[PDB]
Amino acid sequence: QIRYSVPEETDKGTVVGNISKDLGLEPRELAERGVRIVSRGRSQLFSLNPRGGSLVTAGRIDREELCAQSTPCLVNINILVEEKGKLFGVEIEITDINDNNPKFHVGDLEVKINEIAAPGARYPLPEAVDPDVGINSLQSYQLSPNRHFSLHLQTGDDGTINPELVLERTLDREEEPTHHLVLTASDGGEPRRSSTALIQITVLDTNDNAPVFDQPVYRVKVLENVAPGTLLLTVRASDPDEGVNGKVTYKFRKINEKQSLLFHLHENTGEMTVAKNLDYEECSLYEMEIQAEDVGALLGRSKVIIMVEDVNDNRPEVTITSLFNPVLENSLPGTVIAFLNVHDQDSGKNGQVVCYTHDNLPFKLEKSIDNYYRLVTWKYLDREKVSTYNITVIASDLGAPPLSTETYIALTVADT
Ligand SMILES: *[C@@H]1O[C@H](CO[C@@H]2O[C@@H](C)[C@@H](O)[C@@H](O)[C@@H]2O)[C@@H](O[C@@H]2O[C@H](CO)[C@@H](O[C@@H]3O[C@H](CO)[C@@H](O)[C@H](O)[C@@H]3O)[C@H](O)[C@H]2NC(C)=O)[C@H](O)[C@H]1NC(C)=O
Ligand SMILES: *[C@@H]1O[C@H](CO)[C@@H](O[C@@H]2O[C@H](CO)[C@@H](O)[C@H](O)[C@H]2NC(C)=O)[C@H](O)[C@H]1NC(C)=O
Ligand SMILES: *[C@H]1O[C@H](CO)[C@@H](O)[C@H](O)[C@@H]1O
Ligand SMILES: *[C@H]1O[C@H](CO)[C@@H](O)[C@H](O)[C@@H]1O
Ligand SMILES: [Ca+2]
Ligand SMILES: [Ca+2]
Ligand SMILES: [Ca+2]
Ligand SMILES: [Ca+2]
Ligand SMILES: [Ca+2]
Ligand SMILES: [Ca+2]
Ligand SMILES: [Ca+2]
Ligand SMILES: [Ca+2]
Ligand SMILES: [Ca+2]
Repeated sequence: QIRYSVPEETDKGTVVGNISKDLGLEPRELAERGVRIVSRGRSQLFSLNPRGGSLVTAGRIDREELCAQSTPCLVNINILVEEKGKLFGVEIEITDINDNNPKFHVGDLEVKINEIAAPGARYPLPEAVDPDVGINSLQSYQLSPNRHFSLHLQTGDDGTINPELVLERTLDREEEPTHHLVLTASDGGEPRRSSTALIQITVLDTNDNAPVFDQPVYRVKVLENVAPGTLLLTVRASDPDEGVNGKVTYKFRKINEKQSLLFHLHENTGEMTVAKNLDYEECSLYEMEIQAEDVGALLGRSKVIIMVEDVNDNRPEVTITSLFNPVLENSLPGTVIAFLNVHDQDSGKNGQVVCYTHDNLPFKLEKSIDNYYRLVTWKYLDREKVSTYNITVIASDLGAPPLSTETYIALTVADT
């Protein structure tokens, strides 16, 4: 029936209550009558101060350990006055003080959310506990800011609270594979204590990105006399998908195209090289289509264009299409004696032909229609001074290194 109050975690020997006044006696009388305390468990932590004539604490008083989460912390002791033969009941309340932070059971948690996870899905979060009760228990859950997540305080009927992370915006690990959040838990008493909990969010990969070539069309020029195996090109295709979902193989699209037989595209490195010799005079252009795939068979498509260059390799060929061999000695300057056809299978300046004959001879070569030539006469001839002629005609293309074919025209001069 003697109520008192005391703060916990207080020093030893702190005043609990003026017992001698509420007993109607002096301190020396308390030390004289032999008034003691009845031997019970909790009463071990209290003691009687005669000089102070009061009630002092003789041990550590932790409410969090003593009464746990009960709403009032009460300790009842019985005081026995022997000479008066009377007994008194003392009820002592212990107040709560915020010396315990909200302690998370787990310091960190990994939440594996898929890349293709739809918004609205919620995942459980680590809970906190505060041995401090009342307003000194947990009161505020503060989640670190993030554009993709929110904090929901779902309350099961039994559980007082249950924090959970809510996915409100879609994710893509191709931009960020892992997130890091700070889950602060604070109790609403002064001084304000708190404790955090780091939450890593691992975004698992989904093969949602297909291989994409750097350029849609690849153009490359090449000489026709390149040795087989020469590195013509090296194609690159990017796949941001993780690991095995990013390993890309390149291959030709067509099924055993002749161009695919002529060339080799390496599967792993994508290096396009020559396999067999290729002549400009057969095909000057090669249009092929290549593709790149990850393991998910996601298709990227591109087109490689190969242009050949006509380096000189074919010499001209002279075809004497006409020859008026019995030449008249009295022929006027300007009469034709032989028509020639010249043809260089090469192209450009490598296919342009020029013809040459000796200077001392009275016969010149003149150009004509459709790369023809005519062997014209411009000076009169002494029949005996020149009876037989073995003319050397040299056809040569204008592409270095020049190629030359020589044809010999046999003729004889006759008179009348
Ligand atoms: C007009 O002249 C050409 C060649 O031009 C002249 O003769 C050469 C020998 C050189 O001195 C040149 O600088 C010169 O301007 C005559 O062509 C020649 O034809 C003969 C046979 O028709 C070739 O003989 C060859 O001999 C070898 C080895 O014996 C054989 O394997 C061959 O099968 C072939 O028989 C000779 O090589 C060839 N000249 C050249 C340079 O190739 C051409 O006959 C002549 N015209 C007339 C009407 O006489
Ligand atoms: C318990 O309470 C009594 C009464 O309130 C206290 O007695 C007072 O002591 C002070 C000491 O300076 C005096 O000035 C007052 O005149 C006293 N009042 C009365 C009514 O006696 C006493 O000191 C307190 N403590 C103990 C151990 O008895
Ligand atoms: C948790 O938050 C409180 C503020 O409410 C801080 O004072 C404390 O140090 C902890 O960071
Ligand atoms: C929240 O963050 C702090 C660092 O500021 C940690 O020390 C704590 O354990 C919790 O993870
Ligand atoms: Ca305490
Ligand atoms: Ca406390
Ligand atoms: Ca607390
Ligand atoms: Ca993606
Ligand atoms: Ca992905
Ligand atoms: Ca991929
Ligand atoms: Ca050629
Ligand atoms: Ca050529
Ligand atoms: Ca040529």
